[PDB]
Amino acid sequence: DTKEQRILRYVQQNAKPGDPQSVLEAIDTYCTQKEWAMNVGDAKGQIMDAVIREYSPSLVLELGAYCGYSAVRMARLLQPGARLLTMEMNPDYAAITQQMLNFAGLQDKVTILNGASQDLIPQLKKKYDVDTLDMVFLDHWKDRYLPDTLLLEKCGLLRKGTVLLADNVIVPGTPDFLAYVRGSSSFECTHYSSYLEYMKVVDGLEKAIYQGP
Ligand SMILES: O=C(CCN1CCN(c2cccc(C(F)(F)F)c2)CC1)c1cc(O)c(O)c([N+](=O)[O-])c1
Ligand SMILES: C[S@@+](CC[C@H](N)C(=O)[O-])C[C@H]1O[C@@H](n2cnc3c(N)ncnc32)[C@H](O)[C@@H]1O
Ligand SMILES: [Mg+2]
Repeated sequence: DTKEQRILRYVQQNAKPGDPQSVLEAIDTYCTQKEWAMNVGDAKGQIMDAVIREYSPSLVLELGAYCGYSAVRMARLLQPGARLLTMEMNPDYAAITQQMLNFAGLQDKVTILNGASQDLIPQLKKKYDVDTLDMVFLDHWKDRYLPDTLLLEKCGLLRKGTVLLADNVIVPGTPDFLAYVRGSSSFECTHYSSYLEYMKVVDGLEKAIYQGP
């Protein structure tokens, strides 16, 4: 079997069904004591929680689901009627994420889009009845952060006030994206210093609020 399968099994045998909180703790425990995995983690996760609470978004778009850690993290805090759409190109990971959401009992709030962000973003308004996004969580391959941000803007998916939250702006780093948003008058950026998931290495999240053209 695979690492992702082992994590899922760990959650089923250790977490409490329908309890998003126990699911998160089960995953963090497994990754802290058995195998490192690219989940955003609890340190950065707590910062995410605080940002979600402040903005209370109704429509959130996540780029990069993996095993569903951050999706469960964000969805558990969404207000009734809110929706979370998450894109995952690896069909194997998308399957795990779906199972993770089901076990957490958050399957009704989340919709998994299986495909590459560059191919799916142009189809959001048409196929998923999306006007504009309240918040976007960037956490897929780092070289896609800038091009996908430009794609979201081109397709008119961003509006004044849309919050973009990006992971790993320090480690592994996202050079072009970070330079672009911090230098553009279209974005108001704030940096939250934290730590790389399951490690003492310093990393951080960048919050970039779209101001419009
Ligand atoms: O950190 C990485 C990748 C970087 N990598 C260096 C090695 N390191 C690690 C493990 C055990 C042990 C040791 C060592 F033995 F060196 F100590 C090192 C694991 C991590 C990372 C993090 C993310 O949040 C992402 O979204 C993301 N994406 O999307 O690609 C990538
Ligand atoms: C770090 S993992 C996401 C982990 C998740 N954010 C969490 O906090 O647990 C990044 C995911 O990006 C996804 N992937 C990479 N590039 C993608 C793209 N352009 N569109 C969709 N999925 C992509 C990968 O398949 C990978 O599972
Ligand atoms: Mg990450």
